[PDB]
Amino acid sequence: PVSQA
Amino acid sequence: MDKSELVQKAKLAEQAERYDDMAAAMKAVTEQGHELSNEERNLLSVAYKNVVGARRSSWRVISSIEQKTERNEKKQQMGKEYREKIEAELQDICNDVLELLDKYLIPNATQPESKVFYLKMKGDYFRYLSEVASGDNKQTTVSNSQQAYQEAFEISKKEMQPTHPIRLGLALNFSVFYYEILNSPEKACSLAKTAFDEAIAELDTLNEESYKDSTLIMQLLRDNLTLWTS
Ligand SMILES: *[C@@H]1O[C@H](CO)[C@@H](O)[C@H](O)[C@H]1NC(C)=O
Repeated sequence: PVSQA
Repeated sequence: MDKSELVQKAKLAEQAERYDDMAAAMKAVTEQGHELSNEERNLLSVAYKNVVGARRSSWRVISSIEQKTERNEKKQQMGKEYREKIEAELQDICNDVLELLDKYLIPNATQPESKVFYLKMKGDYFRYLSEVASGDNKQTTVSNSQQAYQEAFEISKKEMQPTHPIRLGLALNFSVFYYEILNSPEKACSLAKTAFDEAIAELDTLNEESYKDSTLIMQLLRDNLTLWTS
């Protein structure tokens, strides 16, 4: 699953 | 040395794709004891995200290899020693960041945006620790992550718009935290859908570039919401 920085 | 120098060296480091340097620099700026600009706050965030992401992928690989049918007890021993070498590294990185969050960044946070941002970061680098934690030390880390995420969340609800990227960001990682760490799809899908529907409810009044970073994050929320429910 993808995410964000 | 001046922040200005460190920040430039950190930007140079980014383009050079040398993130150990980058983080070490952004760390030096944090330790000066002054609140970061939204630029300096995003350099640090990026720096350590890569510094850690390396060990994470390294760790995961050696964990998939150590899964394979290995005969040589030696080859099996070094596999563990190496996975553990990478863990201790993965751990130092997290502690160093969580140290910065606690000592300097979170307490110096002045704006609601910043506070929420650093609290999400705190949650992340506990979630990282919990991936390679063991015994009782695991339960502690898993819990601390949720505290940080949760604290961030109630600030974001009270101080920020549903479409605000930092809040959209928190929603994503926190929903993901539930899914991977606590192995709970319902909560994961629950948090994602809410963060998503609250967003489209007020996504027409915000337009163009405030709406670019927002949609992208809402993209990922939707990508997880589908995969998980199937
Ligand atoms: C990106 O997603 C991965 C997998 O869900 C997660 O491990 C990581 O924490 C995310 N990135 C950030 C900056 O949280």
